[PDB]
Amino acid sequence: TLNGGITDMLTELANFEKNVSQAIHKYNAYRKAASVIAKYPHKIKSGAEAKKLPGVGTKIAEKIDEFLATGKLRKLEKIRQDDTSSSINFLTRVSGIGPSAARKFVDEGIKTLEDLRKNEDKLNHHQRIGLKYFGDFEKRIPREEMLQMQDIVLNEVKKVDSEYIATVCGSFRRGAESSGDMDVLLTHPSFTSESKLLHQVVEQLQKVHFITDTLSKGETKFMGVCQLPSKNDEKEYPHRRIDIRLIPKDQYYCGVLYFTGSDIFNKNMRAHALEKGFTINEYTIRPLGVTGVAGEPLPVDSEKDIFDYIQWKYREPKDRSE
DNA sequence: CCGACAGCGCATCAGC
DNA sequence: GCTGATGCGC
DNA sequence: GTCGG
Ligand SMILES: Nc1nc(C[C@H]2C[C@H](O)[C@@H](COP(=O)(O)OP(=O)(O)OP(=O)(O)O)O2)c(NC=O)c(=O)[nH]1
Ligand SMILES: [Ca+2]
Ligand SMILES: [Ca+2]
Ligand code: NA
Ligand code: NA
Ligand code: NA
Ligand code: NA
Repeated sequence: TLNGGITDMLTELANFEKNVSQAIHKYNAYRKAASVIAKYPHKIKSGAEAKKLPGVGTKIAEKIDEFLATGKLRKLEKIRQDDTSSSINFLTRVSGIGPSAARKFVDEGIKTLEDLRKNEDKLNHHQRIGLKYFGDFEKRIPREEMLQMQDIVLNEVKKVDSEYIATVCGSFRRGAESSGDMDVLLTHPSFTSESKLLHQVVEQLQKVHFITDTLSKGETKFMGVCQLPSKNDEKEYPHRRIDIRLIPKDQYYCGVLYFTGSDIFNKNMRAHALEKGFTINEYTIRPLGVTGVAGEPLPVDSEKDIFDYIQWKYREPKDRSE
């Protein structure tokens, strides 16, 4: 919005650092900078102004000054005209092709979707599914479709065993008008820290032809593809990414809190937890002893139990953007 | 000045 | 056959 | 690239 030109530039530099440079911490630095700028309530007018924000340092302030004076960044222009950097960058858009495989393909003259399709033999199973659904995976999911997807998953899970608990987390649980994918957290009273559960559920979703493809799957984590059924004369829906994570029941609501997010919120809640003598991670909340030693995990029967320990007013998922 | 920067489940590969 | 390292997505 | 110890 106010600073969309700047945040595009920084996101473009981030993707380059990750995909071409293979410099994951510079990618994250650029993303962190773009996220604080996108949240700033003023149209930035200088590099110096931007450097006041956390995560923006000298180099990005100089890039902002150049962008503001000229409307472009020379570094980006050279990157965009570099065929190797652009080909590597494009290929990483396939799910399962990362910076390493992208660079490898491009070294041997494999640079286009068409090249991938003629070189299907050289792709692993995840990359093959990424290629198959290349356009669909980059489409967003309207909330009304997420709602329909929730009803299918929740119902079929219930048909396998009435005592499963399944929760759709991610941006959907925070009320987003659209989501990138579907995140399902699953548990069962029979699965604890100290004790086919996932397979049964996946198989059922396949039998009703909801789940169409499998990227990866083990005893606790399923990553795959699903699609809503359409009516006879309608256009078919896009295929969608869906993950299902089976979490032990004594860690479930810590799981739910973590996978709901958002990232900033989790961070701010973990910061506050320490301040009160507790430490939270994706699995547990533990009390901190006088010297700093983490104690045993506390009992957590609900998401609100976690806020109670750290004497926090319960935040509705709708309000967990920060 | 310089090391940290999140880290885990699953797939795949190198090595034994 | 197995283990441990690494790519990958998140 | 940015931060902080
Ligand atoms: N779905 C998912 N999320 C995470 C991270 C946690 C922490 C983050 O605050 C929360 C939301 O992350 P996610 O990438 O799922 O994005 P979301 O907020 O759902 O946006 P979108 O994916 O575009 O709908 O999930 C994972 N772990 C590490 O990133 C993971 O493996 N899968
Ligand atoms: Ca998500
Ligand atoms: Ca399609
Ligand atoms: Na700054
Ligand atoms: Na990719
Ligand atoms: Na996503
Ligand atoms: Na350095």
